[PDB]
Amino acid sequence: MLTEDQIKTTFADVAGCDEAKEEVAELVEYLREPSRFQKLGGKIPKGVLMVGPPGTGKTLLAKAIAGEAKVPFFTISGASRVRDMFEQAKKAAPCIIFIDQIREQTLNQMLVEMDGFEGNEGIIVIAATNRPGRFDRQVVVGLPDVRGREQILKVHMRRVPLAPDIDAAIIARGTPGFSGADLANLVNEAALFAARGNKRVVSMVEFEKAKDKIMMGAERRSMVMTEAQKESTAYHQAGHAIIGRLVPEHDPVHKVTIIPRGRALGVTFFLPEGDAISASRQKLESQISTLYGGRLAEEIIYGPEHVSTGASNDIKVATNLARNMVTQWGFSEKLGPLLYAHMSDETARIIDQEVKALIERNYNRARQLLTDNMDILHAMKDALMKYETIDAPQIDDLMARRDVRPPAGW
Amino acid sequence: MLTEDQIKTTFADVAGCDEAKEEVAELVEYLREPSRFQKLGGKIPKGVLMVGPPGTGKTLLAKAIAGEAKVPFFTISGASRVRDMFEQAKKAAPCIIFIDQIREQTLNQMLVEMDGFEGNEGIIVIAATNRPGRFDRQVVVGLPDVRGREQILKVHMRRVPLAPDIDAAIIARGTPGFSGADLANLVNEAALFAARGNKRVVSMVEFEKAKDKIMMGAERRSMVMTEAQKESTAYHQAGHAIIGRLVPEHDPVHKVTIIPRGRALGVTFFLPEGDAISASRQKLESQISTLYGGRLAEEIIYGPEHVSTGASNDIKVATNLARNMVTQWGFSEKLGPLLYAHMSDETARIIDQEVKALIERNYNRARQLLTDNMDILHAMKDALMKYETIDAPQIDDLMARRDVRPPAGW
Amino acid sequence: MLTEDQIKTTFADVAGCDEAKEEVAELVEYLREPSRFQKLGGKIPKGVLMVGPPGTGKTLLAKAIAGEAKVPFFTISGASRVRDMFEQAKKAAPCIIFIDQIREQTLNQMLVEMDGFEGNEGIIVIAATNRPGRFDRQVVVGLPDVRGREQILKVHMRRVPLAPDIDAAIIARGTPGFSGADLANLVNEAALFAARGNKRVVSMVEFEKAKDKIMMGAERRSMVMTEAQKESTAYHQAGHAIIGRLVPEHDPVHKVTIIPRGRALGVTFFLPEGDAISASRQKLESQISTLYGGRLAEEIIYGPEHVSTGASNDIKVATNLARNMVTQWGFSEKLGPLLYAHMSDETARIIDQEVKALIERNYNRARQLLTDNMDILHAMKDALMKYETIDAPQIDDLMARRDVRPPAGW
Amino acid sequence: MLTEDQIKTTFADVAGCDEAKEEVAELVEYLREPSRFQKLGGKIPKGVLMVGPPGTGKTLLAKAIAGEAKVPFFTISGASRVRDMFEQAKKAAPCIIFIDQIREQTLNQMLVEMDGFEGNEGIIVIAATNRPGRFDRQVVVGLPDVRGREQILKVHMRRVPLAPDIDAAIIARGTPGFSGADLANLVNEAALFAARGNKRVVSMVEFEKAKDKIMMGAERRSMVMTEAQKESTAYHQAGHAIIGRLVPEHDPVHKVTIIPRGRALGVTFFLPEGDAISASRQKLESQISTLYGGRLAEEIIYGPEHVSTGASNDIKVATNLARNMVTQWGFSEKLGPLLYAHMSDETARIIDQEVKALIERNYNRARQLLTDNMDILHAMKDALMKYETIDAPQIDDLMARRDVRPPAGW
Ligand SMILES: Nc1ncnc2c1ncn2[C@@H]1O[C@H](COP(=O)(O)OP(=O)(O)NP(=O)(O)O)[C@@H](O)[C@H]1O
Ligand SMILES: Nc1ncnc2c1ncn2[C@@H]1O[C@H](COP(=O)(O)OP(=O)(O)NP(=O)(O)O)[C@@H](O)[C@H]1O
Ligand SMILES: Nc1ncnc2c1ncn2[C@@H]1O[C@H](COP(=O)(O)OP(=O)(O)NP(=O)(O)O)[C@@H](O)[C@H]1O
Ligand SMILES: Nc1ncnc2c1ncn2[C@@H]1O[C@H](COP(=O)(O)OP(=O)(O)NP(=O)(O)O)[C@@H](O)[C@H]1O
Ligand SMILES: [Mg+2]
Ligand SMILES: [Mg+2]
Ligand SMILES: [Mg+2]
Ligand SMILES: [Mg+2]
Ligand SMILES: [Zn+2]
Ligand SMILES: [Zn+2]
Ligand SMILES: [Zn+2]
Ligand SMILES: [Zn+2]
Repeated sequence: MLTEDQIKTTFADVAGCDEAKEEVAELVEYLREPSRFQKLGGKIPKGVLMVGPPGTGKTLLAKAIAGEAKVPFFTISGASRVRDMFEQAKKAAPCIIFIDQIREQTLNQMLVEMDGFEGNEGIIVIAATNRPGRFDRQVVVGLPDVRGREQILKVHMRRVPLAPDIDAAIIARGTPGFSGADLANLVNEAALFAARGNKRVVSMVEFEKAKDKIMMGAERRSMVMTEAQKESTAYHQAGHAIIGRLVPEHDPVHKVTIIPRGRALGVTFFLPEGDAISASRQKLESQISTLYGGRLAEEIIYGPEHVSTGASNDIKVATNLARNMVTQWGFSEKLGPLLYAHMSDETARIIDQEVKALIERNYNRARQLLTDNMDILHAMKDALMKYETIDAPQIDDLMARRDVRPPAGW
Repeated sequence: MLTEDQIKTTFADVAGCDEAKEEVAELVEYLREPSRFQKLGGKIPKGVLMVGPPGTGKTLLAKAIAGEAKVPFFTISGASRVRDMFEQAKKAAPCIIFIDQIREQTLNQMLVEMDGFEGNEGIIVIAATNRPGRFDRQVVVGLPDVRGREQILKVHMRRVPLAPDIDAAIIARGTPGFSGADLANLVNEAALFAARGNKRVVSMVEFEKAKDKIMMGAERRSMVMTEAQKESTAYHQAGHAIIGRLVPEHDPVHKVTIIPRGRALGVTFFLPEGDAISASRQKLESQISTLYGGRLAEEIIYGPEHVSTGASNDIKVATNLARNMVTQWGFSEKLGPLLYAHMSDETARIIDQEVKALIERNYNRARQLLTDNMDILHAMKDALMKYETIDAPQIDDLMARRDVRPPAGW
Repeated sequence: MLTEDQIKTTFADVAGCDEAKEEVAELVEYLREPSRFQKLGGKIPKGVLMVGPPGTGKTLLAKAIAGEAKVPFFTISGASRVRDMFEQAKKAAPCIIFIDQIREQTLNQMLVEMDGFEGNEGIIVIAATNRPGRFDRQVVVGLPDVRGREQILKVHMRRVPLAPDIDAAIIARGTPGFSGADLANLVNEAALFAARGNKRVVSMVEFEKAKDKIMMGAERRSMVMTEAQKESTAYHQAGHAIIGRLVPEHDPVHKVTIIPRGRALGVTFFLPEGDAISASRQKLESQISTLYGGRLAEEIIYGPEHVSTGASNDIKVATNLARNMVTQWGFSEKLGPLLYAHMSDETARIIDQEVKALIERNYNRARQLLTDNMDILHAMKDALMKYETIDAPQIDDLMARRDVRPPAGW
Repeated sequence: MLTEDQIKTTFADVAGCDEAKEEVAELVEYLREPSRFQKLGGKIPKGVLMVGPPGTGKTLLAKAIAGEAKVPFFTISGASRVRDMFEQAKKAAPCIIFIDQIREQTLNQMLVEMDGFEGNEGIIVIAATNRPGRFDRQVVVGLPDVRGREQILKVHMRRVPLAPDIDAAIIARGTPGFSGADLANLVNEAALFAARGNKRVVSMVEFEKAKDKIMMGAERRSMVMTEAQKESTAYHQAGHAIIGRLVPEHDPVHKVTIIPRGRALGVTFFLPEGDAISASRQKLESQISTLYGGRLAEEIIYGPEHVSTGASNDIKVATNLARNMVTQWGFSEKLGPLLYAHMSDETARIIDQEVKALIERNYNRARQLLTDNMDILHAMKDALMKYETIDAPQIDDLMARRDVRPPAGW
């Protein structure tokens, strides 16, 4: 299943993954001109394995390779019968074979062909899926860094007009772990979204709209909630916010919103402001106090008899983070640095008492902060209603004990 | 499988799911008039996934809109032999392909040739079942909300006479989670049920009968219960009704019955009365209290050793609900807000003492309530025995301590 | 299925495996001059199984021996239709058959009848895969030793020039457990690496580069990390280092790195310095202290709060190693020499107490070293950030408290 | 399936297995001369399956069956076509059948029909595998007892020459459970082994070599071990030998060696000195003691912190042997004669106390024995280093505190 082509994918079109690009260009240089290797180039690399995560160009270096070198054929893909592949891939074979449908005589057969019946054409296997000599060099095609996000976003950005306010880095930042595909969609749906309202110029506003519709369910506004339900979910979806600021070393607050998306009643967003190299104990502790903040915000205002089963998911991740700290990253003085993840019955008790002590300490801190800053909570409950959504400039105005400015737009 | 029809029924047929309706009418307008590539990147959306629960219009929309643009095709289907037949879709298309026979390279493997041979029709592989680029848009098709229940009900309600007193919403609330087929054939069975007695005009009187039949089971009077057995159930199903009222923040009572249907001697119905997102501590404690109404009625009236295995299913639900509160949804002072749903034996016993304390507190509140209002219980036993069924207005008469009007009908 | 030929390459090819070499020259001698066995040995050695580890010369021996005795065909290999094929290979044959596609008791009476038909051919089923009379004689093909590693390295190093300063043995001990194949690769990639920069011929300077590239990841340099971040990961690696030279009986240090090579920001290499024959109590405890020494550097420099979660994989290695001592090899005075690998709940508590005592003693000792040698840590932190890599000679310079000389090259 | 030979191998080569051989010779005589039915033996055994362990002649009594009676037929060895079989078996062919090829009453049905329809051939199905009428008999083909080892050895020992001082029984005891194939090729490899050095006649000196190459890996002298490593093993293998003698009722020591063979640096051999019928408490305690000889030799000689993980495999067998005695075989005063191999936690504690006490008592005895005889340990350390191997006479020389003579040979 191989086809002769004239125009196909090159290398300069792909972005990011510079190391993978480097190994690709080495293979491309090699594919012809073997005489350059007077140092015994020595069995042109046989077998290339990409163990990268699925979805980020795991097979785009294959397309790039097939187009590259002016070798006019592609992957050979697109049981037993491989030997017919060995037979056909001897004459006029455009320098590779790529085999992704995910019994290893391929090594002996390929060696025999490349030694006897192949005039240094260097047809070798390169494969992608998710011992030395059969898979010698394995090249990782990984998820882009934020720098890479900027590049790819600019690359697909060619096709449209731009309104002045576009800042590619922020849009890149908000997509942690989005592949090339996900960015491609972000742009595409920006275009579609702008068309829906028939807007000539496309700016960052609909851009954020598209990002949101991607990660979370698209806005589902037709649902009705009573007057009081709108009010309660406004406190709980604040409180998350007023704590995100006062606790130390946290990702800053980007958005606080109230209209339901998918299965969620309200959302508070965060922006990593970098890539996750590692975490401090301090910031890990701060996360907990931000998480439970909503339930406390709901209890102080309403009474402990009316606190609702809305904090279920907020509770779960909190308890999951808590026990990881004690169990498998050190972080507890009594037990000491060890890995407890068959133990005794006494040990199973000390682990629990430590977990409870941690959550209790931060829960008290979270309770203390809200009581002192009561004016903000009422001030922020109000604006959350008058306008349905709050951006970053507005939140800072609240947190400074000042007047709220109207949101961007409206 | 291609089926050629010129014209079909309009888009008034689908009701509810307005968000899905929107995210689909964009596709509908796109299918033709692709000249709107003035955003200059508007490449066709992708295979669209409808990932709702089975049973709620997952495929209904097809006929409403496939009439639009007069596409002479349908769902294409209605172990990879397709590929060629997949590439068949280049002439007289519906501007889609639909596949609900529900490995992963199939989409992008053929999409290039698709759009290359697609006449700007916006062909996609929209699919329904229970990495962007192979599937991008996942559109929820959810169960009709209590507002949407009215819309669907009035849609299928164009085919009959109507009695003056019919109210749609009351039937709406009675069917929580009923999908479209449920409502449609509820109307259908209303029609049939009226016809069986040869009553001229349908009405709510049998409408509720149809609901009750489908939801629970046909009422079986062919059973014989002795005289002394009709009396015992009469108390149990009261007591449920007496305590459902005096306890705080409960769904209100609709009707109370004695005729045996399915496997249960008596049923007490509650009306959710306005869909609620989530519940609160007070409501859950009210439910735990009300569930134990019957056993206490039996125990006081008949003695501590004539109680029976009738509260078997009432017990299980109660102890399940009480177990969820302390383990998952916070709601206990001693243990704290944490997910307990492994652990030490000391912790294992605290949870048991906690659930026991909870059940006991509400059980005693239940007994103290029923003891004081002794007369109501007897007064209500008499009515259930005279007329085998009591409606909502009658209960107000009993609870006010005045005489009972005869039921509507009779 | 067998391949006709005339001659093959000599016996200088296979290196090491001298015991296997002998127990193969037996078959080589036997296949010819069978009458030499006047001591009635001429009961042909039946199926010979090579039961070595995979990837280390399991099937390498083909060329030398198939050439010797001038046997002209290879293995036959290259659900039992075979038996006729077993009949087929009895005249003018490879002199034996080899079959690596790995009910089975079928071998004996079949090839016995054949050898009765064989004109003293002595054909056997010599088999490879990862009772007497069918698999009586098996010849192991083990992982190469250091004195063997060096020789294989010299053999494949017949095909290029070398720069004067190459010591084979250092590269030999650098590759523990890797086969002939991995050494083949090391040389091949050395050639390529030299070619890439257009260097005339290669010393060991890039030889180590090839080792690092294969055993670890390639130098993923393209990443950026802030200045304040490198300083965090450069106080850590120095701290596996200075604590690995003040403890007794440890493997010496070779390199320390700051440039990320995969999943790790830093690497500290140790040179095994001899093949592993088992171990000693002192050496195991010293390893335990070396591992935990990294995170103590962070704790002293930045304080107990800002101690990151990068010390994770260090914790696991230590807790398994410390657990294995008191559960499998004796090494605990309280419990005694025994194998605890059910068991009571009292016995489990003692085990955790012993594991914790071990790790506590070594943790405290690894702390007592850095506090006294604070001046080394700062100095080694500077160099690691000045030049990204430190060679062995400078580490000695630092550890002696004198001025640092620049690296080889630069 | 079909093969006729007028004359084949007899049964006098069956040496061994006298008892089953008799039950077979009964049948052999009966196959013809049925006229001895004057007690109605009219009932040839319908089916007897040799239920012995695989590997010991389970197919050699069938071959004897075909040979005997001068009856011209080979047995059928060599999903139901069996009806073919009981069809064909009527051509004046008596009792010449075997089935080890690979719907349940089939054997009895066809057998009855044919033997009723056959001319008194007395046909029976005999099978080999690992209610009378389908399998009436079961005959055991067991492993050769120490008497029978002599018979098989003398049978195969005709071919070679004999050296003067070869003793069969000593080789016999050396192979505790080798089935006839193992003895046969032990002789074979004796012949081969002599041939390599090309000696005139084969003494037992090489016979020990053949046994050692079979039982454990062949000598691997190619390994190089440092000087200080040869001294370490030299002590551990002694110590095993010193405590083996001074402790009561043990299998005596045969040979003690240092050159590595397999995965073990040293091996100490014992001779069972008779068949292992059943063992007693004194003997089992002797074993538990002797095993821990090596670790104590290391600990006294070098120090309490230069011990190693070499006693890893000595520990395990010890804790198994000690665990069986308390749990399965009585042999403990406190718990009593019961099978403990579920149960309360208190009981789990008692068993560990007991196992620990047992190991402790014998360990202390082992220490006290060795310290008193310190000179023997040194004197025996020297001999192992000088000559790599010590035989039986030398151990007596050491233990009497005299001068050592050199081994046979050298
Ligand atoms: N560096 C990149 N620049 C631009 N687009 C990219 C890049 N990497 C991946 N893509 C996208 O990937 C698509 C095709 O690559 P693809 O076959 O998906 O490999 P992949 O993305 O890793 N899929 P998968 O097999 O799950 O890993 C293109 O159409 C792009 O949208
Ligand atoms: N929103 C709706 N409005 C009107 N009728 C509906 C609606 N949803 C479902 N129906 C009825 O349900 C049927 C449509 O069948 P179908 O498309 O299978 O729904 P579905 O049950 O969600 N699909 P599935 O879950 O796989 O069985 C028709 O009889 C419709 O009258
Ligand atoms: N002793 C050796 N000397 C030289 N090259 C060797 C040696 N052992 C292995 N090789 C190389 O390794 C390959 C030998 O064939 P191969 O079938 O891989 O044995 P193997 O590596 O053990 N394979 P396997 O063990 O079945 O996984 C060839 O590429 C040889 O060049
Ligand atoms: N009593 C005996 N005297 C001599 N040789 C014997 C004797 N018993 C078995 N053998 C040898 O055993 C071999 C045949 O063994 P075999 O028929 O397989 O028994 P078996 O090994 O149990 N069959 P199986 O276990 O199913 O593989 C021949 O080489 C015989 O020489
Ligand atoms: Mg891909
Ligand atoms: Mg469906
Ligand atoms: Mg192999
Ligand atoms: Mg056999
Ligand atoms: Zn929340
Ligand atoms: Zn009830
Ligand atoms: Zn570390
Ligand atoms: Zn030992």
